[PDB]
Amino acid sequence: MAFNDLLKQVGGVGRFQLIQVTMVVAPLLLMASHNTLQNFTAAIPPHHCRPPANANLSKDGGLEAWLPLDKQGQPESCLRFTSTEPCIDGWVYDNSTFPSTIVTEWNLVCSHRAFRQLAQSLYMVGVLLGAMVFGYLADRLGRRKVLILNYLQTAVSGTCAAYAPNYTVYCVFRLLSGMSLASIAINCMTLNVEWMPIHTRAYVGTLIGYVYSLGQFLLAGIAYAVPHWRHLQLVVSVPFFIAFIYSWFFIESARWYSSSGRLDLTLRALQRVARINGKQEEGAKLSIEVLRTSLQKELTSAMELLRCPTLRHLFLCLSMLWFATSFAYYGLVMDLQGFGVSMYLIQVIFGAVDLPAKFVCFLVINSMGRRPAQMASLLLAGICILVNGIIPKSHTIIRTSLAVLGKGCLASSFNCIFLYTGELYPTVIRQTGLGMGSTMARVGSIVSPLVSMTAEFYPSMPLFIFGAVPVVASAVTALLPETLGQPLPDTVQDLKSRSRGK
Amino acid sequence: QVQLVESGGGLVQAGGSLRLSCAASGFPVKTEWMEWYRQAPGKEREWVAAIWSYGSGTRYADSVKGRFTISRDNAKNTVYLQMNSLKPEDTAVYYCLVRVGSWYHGQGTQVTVSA
Repeated sequence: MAFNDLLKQVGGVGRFQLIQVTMVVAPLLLMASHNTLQNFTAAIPPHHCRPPANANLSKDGGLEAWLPLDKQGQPESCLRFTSTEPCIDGWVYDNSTFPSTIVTEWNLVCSHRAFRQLAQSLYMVGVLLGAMVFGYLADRLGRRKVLILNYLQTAVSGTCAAYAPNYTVYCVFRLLSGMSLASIAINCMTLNVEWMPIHTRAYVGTLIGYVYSLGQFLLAGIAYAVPHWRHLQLVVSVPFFIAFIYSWFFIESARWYSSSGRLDLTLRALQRVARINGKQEEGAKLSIEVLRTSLQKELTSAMELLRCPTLRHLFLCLSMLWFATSFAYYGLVMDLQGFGVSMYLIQVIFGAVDLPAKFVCFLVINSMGRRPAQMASLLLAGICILVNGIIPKSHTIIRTSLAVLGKGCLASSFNCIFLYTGELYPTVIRQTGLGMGSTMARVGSIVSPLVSMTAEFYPSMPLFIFGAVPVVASAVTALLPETLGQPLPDTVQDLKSRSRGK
Repeated sequence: QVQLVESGGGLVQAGGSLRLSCAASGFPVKTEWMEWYRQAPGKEREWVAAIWSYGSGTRYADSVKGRFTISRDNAKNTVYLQMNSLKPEDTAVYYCLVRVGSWYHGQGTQVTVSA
């Protein structure tokens, strides 16, 4: 007669739970949109040095007189002739395809090419710091309050970063936006799990995956609709303001209230749900006495994770897997410029291919196996992206399709690694294991733009790293034991016994 | 320093052939960028042909494709460029660089095609 019993006592599949789960999971479309917005608003259009006004361009026979030509025939993107000298009167950007981006507005083309990736790295370190510190603050403070502050901060950061006058302001406010966004995602999934019964957690996860895929599609569509970058960021971040406006109607998880040592608020929330769900007598059956008689068992760290040596090795393996998966995924997703096709179509097809990958991954894990699924997905994705980097830019359809299959394999690998990290870890630190896996994944997502920044030395070195890291990850995680069997570790005593079992 | 003294200027009838070259120093012809530029009287710096490191290939311009021949020479650190069936609009001073935009460039050689 635990908290789950009381949850099914008042509905459990009722209108209140559904309305809250949709009202809470809706902004994840904007989550994905803001995640990929740095990719879609930092598009680099063709550019070249602007000749000085000392000599008129009419007698120059065009702009090609004072512009050296590169390998492909376009004018040089950083350097200019003296009648050499570098770009000293700014750059000229064509607005045929991309009206305005951050690089176009702030001349982040030559000798500033690193800042375009540095802004994304700042957003990712924001995501990591936000996840950590706001998970701590949500455990210490609450869930509904953290969520509403997350909505407010996301909206404020989005607006005041789209209206950034300088670049440092933009990077700092993207840092804050990543903070808020990681916090809202983690607290969204946590609250949805906490207020739903045990039977529907898998349905909640499937819904969140569908929502992310639909958000990718929505980003593609809106970005097709809005060509600018300030206007795109406004139209992507403003709905978070109405999200904050309506998020005061949320009902916080009663499980957290019970874990906080206060039961009157839990009782109040229970009959609040009862009134919303329409069943009044069932809520009236609840009382102060019945609360402790139902949650007596419920009412009554990294260190301990790293003390045990075999646990330390398992943690190192899973951390490497998470790091490599997120690193490759965010190194591949944010390179849509070099596919030779309009970003809208490739983003749409990415969103389309996200789901069949999930289907195939589910089939192989629940029918064939888990370790073969992880191996196939990770190794094949790494090989595909590596050979995509090797294949020259002359061909476009093959590279685009290759990467369309890559992204799907990365999504399947994400599902597989989440299932692993939630499965092999003992229940003592299973949540700690999930947190550490997500933290290492965000560390990888931090590092990946830094690696991609080093594209000035070689034109395929970032892609070579993106394609080589998953291979090393598979090589070092091949030693992970199979876990298709029913036995699921609970404490730390059977971890060595499970190794003894195999 | 780097010196790019060039020679080959003269008068040749249309349809003839004479080779152009600039004597480079301090670098070989198989390591870095190298181009050829024209400027007819009243015309601008028109790019003619390009050679990259290690003989990556051959490439010309719109009015230059299928009409011009460019050949390198690793022995004397020079580029030996020949032209046959001389266009009568190609009266220009020939320039050679050491990169695609560089601090060192040739002094100049002027040829006449006449008729």
